[PDB]
Amino acid sequence: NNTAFAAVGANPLEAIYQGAGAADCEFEEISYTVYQSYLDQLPVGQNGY
Amino acid sequence: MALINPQFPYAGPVPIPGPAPTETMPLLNYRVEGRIAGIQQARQFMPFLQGPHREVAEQTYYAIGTGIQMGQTFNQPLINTQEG
Repeated sequence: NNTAFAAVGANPLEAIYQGAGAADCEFEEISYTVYQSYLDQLPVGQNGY
Repeated sequence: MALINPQFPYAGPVPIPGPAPTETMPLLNYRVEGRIAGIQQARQFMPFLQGPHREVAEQTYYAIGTGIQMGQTFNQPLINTQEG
């Protein structure tokens, strides 16, 4: 809640929203999901993969 | 290589006043014994290093291992019953 809302005049570099009403802005939930992308069934030859 | 004038010749040099003969003779200057003074130190804290340097940097490596290799659950093909 400190780095995502910037007041009028402050540096909006890492911010998300910026405005006059940014002192009272709150997050509620920041649910996330991670997906791994890989290659399966590696071609085992002699002495392993 | 001058040519002798026969009408007005001249003779050799005549004596003239002289420059007080001992005052053209120098003394032989008399050196005393000398010494490079002090006890010299053996080494000096030099402002530059005395060894070679390298113009370019080369990337170095070290070997690593992988891990214990496991088995797998392959998706297995269908049977060649004359459709394939």
